[PDB]
Amino acid sequence: GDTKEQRILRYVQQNAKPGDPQSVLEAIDTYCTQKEWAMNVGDAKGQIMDAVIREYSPSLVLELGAYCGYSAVRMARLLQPGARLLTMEINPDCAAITQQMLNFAGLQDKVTILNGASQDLIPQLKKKYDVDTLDMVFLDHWKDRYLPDTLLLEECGLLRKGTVLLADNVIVPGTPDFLAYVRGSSSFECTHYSSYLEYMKVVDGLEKAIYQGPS
Ligand SMILES: Cc1nc(C)c(-c2cc(C(C)(C)c3ccccc3)n[nH]2)s1
Ligand SMILES: [Cl-]
Ligand code: NA
Repeated sequence: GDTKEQRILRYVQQNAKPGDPQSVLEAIDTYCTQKEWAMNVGDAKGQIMDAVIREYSPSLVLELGAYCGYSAVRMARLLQPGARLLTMEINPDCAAITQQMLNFAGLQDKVTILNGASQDLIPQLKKKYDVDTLDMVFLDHWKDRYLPDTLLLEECGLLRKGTVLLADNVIVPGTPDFLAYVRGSSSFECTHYSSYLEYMKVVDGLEKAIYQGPS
């Protein structure tokens, strides 16, 4: 049958313009509002994501949790030429949706999709994907994995001083221990950004944590 994710791709291909990442974002935002999917990203968190990318102008971005490719499109559209986005997706069929989504948008070149679990792929980045350090990390995958994958990104030495970690949904459904760690650690300087979830009528937020070097 035709899945929820395929319906989303299908709508984009009908109503967006190929090679125009912004129209892809509008179309997705428009569909999610029409079908009322509680998809965490909208213009609220989108503006903050855009701002974060603009301020720090990352050469290399790691995303955890590609899903349909909304976040990847939004971020990659602001990347400089020669900059890269690496997005990790554990679900093969989502990975394929994301691919097609990035390809429609004309961003297939900037973005590399890796299928597998974060804790398996992260330790391969330096050797297999010629990564030195990362400039930015967007966490949007399984919430119980935020804290262990942050610690794994430290252990592996993928963070340098000034590397930005940006984590969505830290309040809803919540990543309480992840927060406590980065806010408590001197290795991270932290800022909280608020986003009201108007479908659920409750406050959520993003956490931005800038790695300071090791303790
Ligand atoms: C240990 C993990 N590594 C990665 C890269 C993970 C991941 C999570 C996700 C979403 C789409 C959010 C997901 C996937 C399946 C069920 C629910 C939600 N995609 N990728 S989980
Ligand atoms: Cl998505
Ligand atoms: Na801190």
